[PDB]
Amino acid sequence: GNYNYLYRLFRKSNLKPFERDISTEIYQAGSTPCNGVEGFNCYFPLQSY
Amino acid sequence: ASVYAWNRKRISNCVADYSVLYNSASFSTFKCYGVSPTKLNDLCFTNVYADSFVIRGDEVRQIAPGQTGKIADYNYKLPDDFTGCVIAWNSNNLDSKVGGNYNYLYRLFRKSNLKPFERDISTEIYQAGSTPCNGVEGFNCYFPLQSYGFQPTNGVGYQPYRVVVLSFELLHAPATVCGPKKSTNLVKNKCVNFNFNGLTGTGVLTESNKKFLPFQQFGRDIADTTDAVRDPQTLEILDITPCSFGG
Amino acid sequence: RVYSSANNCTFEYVSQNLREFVFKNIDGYFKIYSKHTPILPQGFSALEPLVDLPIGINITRFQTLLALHRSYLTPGDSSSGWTAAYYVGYLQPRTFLLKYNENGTITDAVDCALDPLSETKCTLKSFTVEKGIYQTSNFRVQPTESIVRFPNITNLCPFGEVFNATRFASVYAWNRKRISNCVADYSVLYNSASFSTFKCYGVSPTKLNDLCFTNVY
Amino acid sequence: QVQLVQSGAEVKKPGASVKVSCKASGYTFTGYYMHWVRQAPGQGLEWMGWINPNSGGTNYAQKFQGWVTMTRDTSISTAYMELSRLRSDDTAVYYCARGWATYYDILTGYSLFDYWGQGTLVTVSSASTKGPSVFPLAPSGCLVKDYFPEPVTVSWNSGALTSGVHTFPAVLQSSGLYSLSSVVTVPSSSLGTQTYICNVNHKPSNTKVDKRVE
Amino acid sequence: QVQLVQSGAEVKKPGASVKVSCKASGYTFTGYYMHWVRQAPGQGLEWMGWINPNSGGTNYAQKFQGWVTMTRDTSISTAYMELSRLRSDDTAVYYCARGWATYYDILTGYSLFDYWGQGTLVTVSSASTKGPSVFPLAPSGCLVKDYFPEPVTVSWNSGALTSGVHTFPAVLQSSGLYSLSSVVTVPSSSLGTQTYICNVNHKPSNTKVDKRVE
Amino acid sequence: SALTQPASVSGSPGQSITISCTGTSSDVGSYNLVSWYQQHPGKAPKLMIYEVSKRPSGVSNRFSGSKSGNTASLTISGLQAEDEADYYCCSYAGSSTPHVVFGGGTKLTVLGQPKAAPSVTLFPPSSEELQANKATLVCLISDFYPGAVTVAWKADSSPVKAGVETTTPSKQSNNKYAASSYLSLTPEQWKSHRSYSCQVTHEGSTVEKTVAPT
Amino acid sequence: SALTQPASVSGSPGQSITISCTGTSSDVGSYNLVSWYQQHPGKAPKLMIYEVSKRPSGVSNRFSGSKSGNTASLTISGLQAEDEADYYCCSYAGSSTPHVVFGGGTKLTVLGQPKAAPSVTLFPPSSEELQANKATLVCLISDFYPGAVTVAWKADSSPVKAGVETTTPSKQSNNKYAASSYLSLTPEQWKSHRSYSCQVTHEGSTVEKTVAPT
Ligand SMILES: *[C@@H]1O[C@H](CO)[C@@H](O)[C@H](O)[C@H]1NC(C)=O
Ligand SMILES: *[C@@H]1O[C@H](CO)[C@@H](O)[C@H](O)[C@H]1NC(C)=O
Ligand SMILES: *[C@@H]1O[C@H](CO)[C@@H](O)[C@H](O)[C@H]1NC(C)=O
Repeated sequence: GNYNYLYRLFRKSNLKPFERDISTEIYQAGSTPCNGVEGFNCYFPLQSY
Repeated sequence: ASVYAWNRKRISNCVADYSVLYNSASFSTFKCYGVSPTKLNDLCFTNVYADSFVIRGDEVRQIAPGQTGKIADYNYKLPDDFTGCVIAWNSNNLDSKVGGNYNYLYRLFRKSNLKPFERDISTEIYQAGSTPCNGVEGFNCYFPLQSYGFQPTNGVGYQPYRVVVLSFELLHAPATVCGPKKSTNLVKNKCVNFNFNGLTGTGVLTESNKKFLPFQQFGRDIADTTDAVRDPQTLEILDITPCSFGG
Repeated sequence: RVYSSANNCTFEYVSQNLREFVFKNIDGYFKIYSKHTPILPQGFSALEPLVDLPIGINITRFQTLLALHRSYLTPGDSSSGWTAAYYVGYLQPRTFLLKYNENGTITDAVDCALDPLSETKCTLKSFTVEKGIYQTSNFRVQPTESIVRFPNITNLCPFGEVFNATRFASVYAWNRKRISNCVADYSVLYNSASFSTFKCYGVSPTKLNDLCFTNVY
Repeated sequence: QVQLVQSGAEVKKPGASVKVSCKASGYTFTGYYMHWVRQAPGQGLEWMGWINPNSGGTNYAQKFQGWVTMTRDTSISTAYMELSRLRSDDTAVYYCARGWATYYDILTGYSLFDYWGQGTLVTVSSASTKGPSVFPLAPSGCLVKDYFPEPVTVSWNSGALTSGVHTFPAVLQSSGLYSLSSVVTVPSSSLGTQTYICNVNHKPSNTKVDKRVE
Repeated sequence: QVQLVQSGAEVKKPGASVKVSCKASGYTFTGYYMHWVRQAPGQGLEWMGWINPNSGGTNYAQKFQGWVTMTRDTSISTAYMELSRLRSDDTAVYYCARGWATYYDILTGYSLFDYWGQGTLVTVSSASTKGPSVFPLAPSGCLVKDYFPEPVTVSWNSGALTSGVHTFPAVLQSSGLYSLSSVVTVPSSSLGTQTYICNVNHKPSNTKVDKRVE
Repeated sequence: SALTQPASVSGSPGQSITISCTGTSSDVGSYNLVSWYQQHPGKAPKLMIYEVSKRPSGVSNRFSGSKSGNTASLTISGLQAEDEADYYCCSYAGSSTPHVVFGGGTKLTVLGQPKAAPSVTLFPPSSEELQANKATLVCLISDFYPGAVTVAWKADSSPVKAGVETTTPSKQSNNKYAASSYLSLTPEQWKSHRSYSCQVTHEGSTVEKTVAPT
Repeated sequence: SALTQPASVSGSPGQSITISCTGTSSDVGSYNLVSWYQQHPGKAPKLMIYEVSKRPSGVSNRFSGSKSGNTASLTISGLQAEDEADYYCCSYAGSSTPHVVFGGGTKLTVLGQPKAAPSVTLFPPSSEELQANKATLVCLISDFYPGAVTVAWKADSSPVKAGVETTTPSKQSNNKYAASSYLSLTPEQWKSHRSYSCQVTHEGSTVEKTVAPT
C-alpha cells in the first residue's frame, strides 16, 4: 500500500494557502542541533503511508 | 482512570514545552479550543490542569465545550468557555488485551446533568422506572456504574481511547507556567514592543515612583488601562506610556 | 503539641494588639488576608493578602486552637491550665465602593446595599451627595408561589410500538405516524442505552418533560 | 454463540465448604445479570441468588442467608458462588443462568433465565472414594463396580466401536458406591469378526482400565 | 508477530560481491529503522549501518566505507545490503535488526536492536563445492563427508525416527570440506525391531542420499 | 416460598392442555414477568415463554400463555412426542424484598406412542467376576413404553428379595425407556440353584427369561 | 571503535554479578541510550535492557542496569542455569558522526550444575567406508559438564597425533555439552594395529574406551 504514498509529519511552520513544500532537508525535533542529516532528534520529514 | 473519578493533576512553576506533545505522532486527536496550538509556546498561564481518563472510540466527540450525551451530561463536563486542548489517542494494545473491562466504568444513569468540572462518585441505586423501590437494585432500580466491554479487536470505534485534556487558567496571580522563550535585555526611554510574560503592548518604559505593595504586580490608571508593570526578573516597577502620536 | 499525620498528607508549607483574618475558599484557592493594627473599634483598615495556598480542599466547618505560655503539656485536659476572646463574622456577596488614595491604600469603603443613602452614593460613584432627588434602583413585587396547570389526560401514548416494530420502512416511502392527546414521557427514550444517536434541534433533551405540543410526528 | 461453562463435579464430606464457578462466553459478561439456582434430584427447582457483574452486589433468598456468598472475577469472566457448612441434604445439581440486562433499555425485554449451563453435580456424604472395578460380560457387556463418584465415561475399543453400544443408568448401592452397565448389541453374528474391548474412564478417580470381551 | 527473514546461506569466492536481503513482516516496515550488523565466529559483535525505509538514506561505520551499499525494495518490504570486494576475513554471520521509530513519538521509547533475524551464514574461500559423501555406522550412527558448505539437514527414516537422535557439531578439515556425525541412541535393544536408515539433506549441494544401518 | 402448581397432568394427543400457576398479589398481580420452562429428562431447562405469552425464537406458535387474577395459564394444543418433559413456572417477587420464586412443577405424559413389549436380556457372571469371589446377575430391560416396569427375581421357583437392585427407567435415544437390574449372590449361593429367572412386568405384559449356570 | 568490557566473568550461584562497560564522553556521558543483550550459544542475541535499567516485556525483575560517569553496569543476582550465555554492551555515538558501537563482550559461566563423567562411544569404520579405501574412527563424547574436554588417541599403546580432529564441545538440549572427534587412517594402518583407544579428560576425569578390529 506504500506505492510511493508519502506525507510530511515535520515542518518548521504551517503552510500558506495553496503552497507546496517539497524538501529533503532533515528536521530537528529535539534539543541537540545536529545540523547534519538524520541522527537522534533529527528526522526525515517524509513519512510513507 | 475510569471515565468517572477522572484524574486531576495540578501543574505550576515550570517551563512548559507544548511542541513535544503536538509533534507526537500517536495523538490521533489534538483539538484546541480558545487557543492556537502553534501559538502555545509564546503564552504564559497561572495554572495548568491535566485530566486523564479512557473512553470509548465513538465517545470522543463528546469531549468538547458544547457537546451533549452520556459523557458530557453524567461523567465529564467541559464549560462552554473552555480555554485548553484535548489530546486523545487509540490504545488497543494496553486496555483491551483480555476482557478489556480493566475497571473501566462509566455512568449511564444520573438524576441531573453535571456542572462544569464536577465529579460525581456514588454507589447509590438509580430508579429508572415507575416503582419507587427505595432500596438497592431490583426491577426499575439499577446500579449506575456500567463497565466498558473492551473485547480484543472488537472493531474500530469501540476500542479504548485514552484522553488527556489540558485546561489553561488565566487572569490570576503572576503566571507560573510559561513557554520556552529566552528573555532579552531591558530597554528604557525608547518606543519598544515589550512582552512581560503574557502582557504584550507597545510603548516607552521609564522609571516610576509608584509604591506597589509587595503583592501587586500590575497597575491600572483611569478608564481601566494598564500603565504600570513589574519586571519578572528584577521586580522593578516600570511605567508604561503610549508612544507619541497625532494628526 | 499533640498531632499526627495519618500518611495521607498532600501539601506542606513552613515559613515565618488586634489580629484580623479572612479565610476564603474559592476555585481551589484558600486565600488568607491579615492585618496587624495596634489598639471592635470604629476605624477603617484594609487587609493585605498573606498566603495563596494554591491546592485547596472542600471546607465546611472549622475550629480554633489556644495555647498557654508556661503550663503542663497534657494532651487530655479540657479546662485545666491558666485562668483570649475572638470574634467570628460571615462573608456575603456584597457590593462595595472602595476609595484608593494617592499611595494606593484603600482609605474608605461604602457598602452599596446598606442604606438608601449608601445606594445613592454607589450610584453616583462618589462619597458626597448634593441636594436633590436621585433615582437609585427599581422596585418589584417578587412572586410568592408557583402554580402549574396541565390538562388531565393520564394515558401513555405509544412510543413503544414506533421503536419496537418488527419491520421498518425503506428510506423512501418513510412511515409517518401522528401522535396526539396523550401524556408523553421522553425520559424513557433518552435513558435507553441502545440509541447510539439522540441529537435534538431547537429543544433541550433534558427540558422535554416540561413542555406541551399540539402534534408530534 | 452464548455458552456457559461450570466447574467440575464436586465431591466433598459434610461440614466442609464448596465453591462453584460459572465462566461465560459469547456475550458481554457485564451486560446481563447472572443467576444461581439449585435443583434436587427428582424434585422441583429452587433459586439461590443473582450477582451484578459490574460491582459485586448480591441478593440472597430468604432461606439461603448466612452460608451463601456471591463473588466473580470479571477479568477472566467468571462468577463464583461459595457454600459453607455443607450438609448431605444439599447433594443436588447447581446451574448458572443469565438474567435480563443490567442496564435499562426499551429495545430489550425481560427474558429471565434465558440461557443455562451444563451444571455441577455436587455429591456430599460420608462414603470415601473407591477405585472402580470393571469386569466384562461374555455374550450368550461391561459393568463398573465400587466407584463412589457418579460421572463415569464409558466406551468400547478405545472409543472406536460406537455402533450398537447403549449405556444403562447407574444404580446406587447401600455401601455408597455405584454400579453401571454398558452392553454392546451384536446379535445374529459369530462374535469373532473383531475383538471386543470395553473401556472405562472414571475421571474423578483418574482410572482407565480396558477389559476384553470373549 | 514481528518476524524477519534473511536470504539463503551465501557461498562465494574471494574477489566477488554478495547481496544480503532482509524481508520483514508483522509490522509497519517503514515505521522503524533497519540495522545491519556482523559477527565473526567466536568474536564480538560489530555494526555495519542502518537504512531509513522512507527514502533510502544510508549511514555507514568508519571502517566500512566504500564497499557497503544500503538499498531496499519497500513494495515487497525487503532491505538490501551490498558487499563488494569480498575477502576470506569477512566469513561471518550477518543479522538484520530493527531500530527505533523513524518518526518522533513521546509514547514510544528507544529500544535499539529490539528484534533480530535468523541471519545469513556467508562462507568465502578458495575451496570448491564438493558433493557430500554419506556412510552408515553399525552399532556395536551416520556421518557426512566431503561437503564444502556448512549447513546440512540430517534425519532418520525420511524424518520419521526422531527419537534418540542427537546431532554432533561438524569439524572442519584442512582440505576445505567438513565432517559431521549423527547417531541414534538405541541401547539395550535387539536392533531388529525396525530397519534404521539415516538421511542426509544437503540443500546447497542439492543432494539427498539415504543409507541403511545394520 | 413457591407457587402452587398442579403436580400431575395427563394429556391425550389432539386436545388442549392448560397448566395453572397460582400466586400472590405482590408476585403475579403486579409484576407481569412470569415465565415457563420445559425441562427435558436429563437435560437442562430451556426457556419456552419469557413473559405471559410472548415467545422467544425457535418456539412454535402452538404454545401460548395468559394471566388472570393471581394465576397464570400455559396452553398447549395438539401434543407431540417431544412434549414428555417437565414444566415449571416462575415469577418475580418485590415489595421491599426483591427476589424470585418458582412453582411446584408438573409432569406431563403425552400419549399416542404405541406400547412395546419390554426386551429382557440376562448376563451371567463372567470368568473375571467368578475369580473375584462374587457373582452378579444383570437384568437389562429396553425397548418399552411407557417407562414404568417392575423387575423381580424368582430364582429356581421361589422369589428372592436379597441383593436385588432396581431403578426407575430413563428415556433412551429412540424416545423409549430402559432399566437396569442387579442381583448379587455369593459363589456358593450361585452354584446352589439350578437356574435363575428375571421377571419384568410392564402394564400387564410379563416377560420372563430363564438362565442357568449349566 | 568499541567500548572496553571485561573479557571473562565467573559467578557462583546466589551472589550478585556486575558487568562493567566503559566508554567516552560523547558516547555514554551524554546519550543515555545504552543497552545490554544476552546471546545464547547458537542463538541470535535477545534484547534484555533497552536503556540503562528499564526492561522490555518477558524480562524478570532480577535484572537491572545503571549509569555512572563514562561507564555502565549490568547487575544480576541469584544466577540460574539459563544465564550461561554471552553478554554484550552497546551505545550510540554522536558529535557530528552519528553511528553506534559495541563492547568487547563477556563470557559468563554459571556454576551449580553437578559435574557428570563424560560418556565416550567408539564407532569403527563400516563396510561401506572400508570399501571406500579409507578408515575413520569416530569418538563421540556427551553427557558432561562443564563443556571443557580434551580428546586424544593412544592407538595400541602409543599416542598418535596424525589424522586427529577435535572440536570445542557445544551445548546440548539438556544444558550439557557434547564433542565429536575423528581419526582418519589408511586401511593398511587400521589393520596394522591390534586395537585403538580413545581417551578423554574432563577436569581430571579420564574415560578410556578400547575397540579392536577383531
Ligand atoms: C491514605 O492512607 C491510608 C493509610 O494511612 C491508605 O488507605 C492510603 O495510603 C491512603 N488512601 C488513599 C490514597 O486512598
Ligand atoms: C463538600 O462536601 C459536602 C459533603 O456533602 C458537599 O455537600 C459539598 O457540596 C462539598 N463542597 C463543595 C463541592 O464545594
Ligand atoms: C504617600 O506618599 C507620600 C510621598 O512622600 C507621603 O508623603 C505620604 O505620607 C503618603 N501617604 C500616606 C497616607 O502615608
